[PDB]
Amino acid sequence: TVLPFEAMPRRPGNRWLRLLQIWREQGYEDLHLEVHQTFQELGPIFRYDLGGAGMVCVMLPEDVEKLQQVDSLHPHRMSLEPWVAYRQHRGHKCGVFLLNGPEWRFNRLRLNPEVLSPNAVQRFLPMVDAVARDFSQALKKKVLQNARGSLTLDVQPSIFHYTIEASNLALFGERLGLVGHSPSSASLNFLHALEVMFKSTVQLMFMPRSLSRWTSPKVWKEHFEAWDCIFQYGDNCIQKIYQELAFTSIVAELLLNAELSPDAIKANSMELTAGSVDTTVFPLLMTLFELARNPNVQQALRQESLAAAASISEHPQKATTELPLLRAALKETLRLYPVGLFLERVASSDLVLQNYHIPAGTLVRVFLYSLGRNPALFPRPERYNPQRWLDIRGSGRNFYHVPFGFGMRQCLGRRLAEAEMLLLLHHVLKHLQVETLTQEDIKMVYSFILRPSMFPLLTFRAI
Ligand code: HEM
Ligand SMILES: N#Cc1ccc([C@@H]2CCCc3cncn32)cc1
Repeated sequence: TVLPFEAMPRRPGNRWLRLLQIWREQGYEDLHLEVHQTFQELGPIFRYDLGGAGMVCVMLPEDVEKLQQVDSLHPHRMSLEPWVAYRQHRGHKCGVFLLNGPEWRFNRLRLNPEVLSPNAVQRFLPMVDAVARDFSQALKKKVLQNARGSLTLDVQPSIFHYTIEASNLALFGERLGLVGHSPSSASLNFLHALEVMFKSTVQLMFMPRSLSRWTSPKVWKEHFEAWDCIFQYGDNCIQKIYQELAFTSIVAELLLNAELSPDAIKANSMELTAGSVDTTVFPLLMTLFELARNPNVQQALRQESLAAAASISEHPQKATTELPLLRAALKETLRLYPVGLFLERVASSDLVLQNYHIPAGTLVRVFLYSLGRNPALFPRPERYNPQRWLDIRGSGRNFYHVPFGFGMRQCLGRRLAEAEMLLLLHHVLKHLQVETLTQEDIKMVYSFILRPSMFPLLTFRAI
């Protein structure tokens, strides 16, 4: 009863013209919408032919489960060519984000204890809480410096600085000063290189290195120069940490472990640094936006955080356990606005998705934008209702929330990202109320990650 792979519904359109249409623009900003529309038309599975190959698109938790069942010991995710190109050119190692096969697993097993283990989280969470406190106090100060105790501003830069500040402190044990009003020029240079590296990544990742090296030599120059600044900052930090180990951070533990070479430690530390760029910031912004649009949800989160403020202050780690509604609020935000638009696996072995045979080597992509909007799973999917997550009780409900991926290749920074998001929202919601003038949905664009095209100004008010 299993249908052949070739009988799978195909998305209409010309696979070759569409690829040229992508190169015409160095982007595919409406990917989430165009895929979402196709699901509505053809069902929960279809093939998207693009150029010489394509992708099988799915959106159901049961498909995620079947994908994790055929996860080999080395789950295969396509490497990001422009990033790999820089490593080979300069002679750097590739980290877990870019690696595949045995070398990935070798690196992964020697990183999990220092990045994901409960002991690791116990270590750096008080560090993140400190940075979150600085942000909230600085913001609360600006609000009260105002005439009416109310401030309207663009919070994306400051929140983005927070995520970089907190992550860099956990990774290298150094404060960049980005939450302060006057950071050093070195810190600003580093931050600019990160932004340029991400920008140039989008410009290059949609065509082969063979071609893009002709059509855009200056983009590659910007990309490698940005990476040079990043790896230069990483070399300095790792060297400094190493010297001081002969007389507290994630890299220090990795150096003490001595399981990975200094080059491998650096490679993974740069991909962890890159991992906090244009990721954690956006769920934070979209949560604030939705809390401004749903005052009752915001007030419920404030009562929760105010009730647990004392214990959290004594033990910051309690923010990850004693704030269940805030955790649900993050699930609801990521349900509607997943950072990673899709999860990607190259089928290591044959499998069956939606009664269709999937040959080994097929590129399968789970589109979370469509997964989270399935009404049969999230009734009234357009509604921002964090309470739904305390009530879900399906047998396979652990696959309803996979914004960080699944299996052994799941986001290595998940615990760090969750800590950063929870601690910031907790400390902000304690003393401040967020409001928005516009109540309409804002547009998202797919540019490597899913982000708002133009996040609006928000108004903060003291209680
Ligand atoms: C809301 C925030 C974030 C989301 C939604 C997110 C999402 C993801 C997803 C979907 C993957 C692919 C997992 C898979 O293929 O199964 C991934 C991988 C990864 N993420 Fe994140 N990420 C976030 C933040 C971060 C942060 C802050 C860091 C580092 C400080 C980070 C580091 C990594 C790394 C190193 C990998 C590669 C893991 C591997 O391939 O073994 N991420 N992330
Ligand atoms: N598949 C996939 C996939 C898509 C985007 C991302 C993003 C972007 C690159 C670095 C990063 C760290 N954490 C999340 N990300 C990660 C994975």
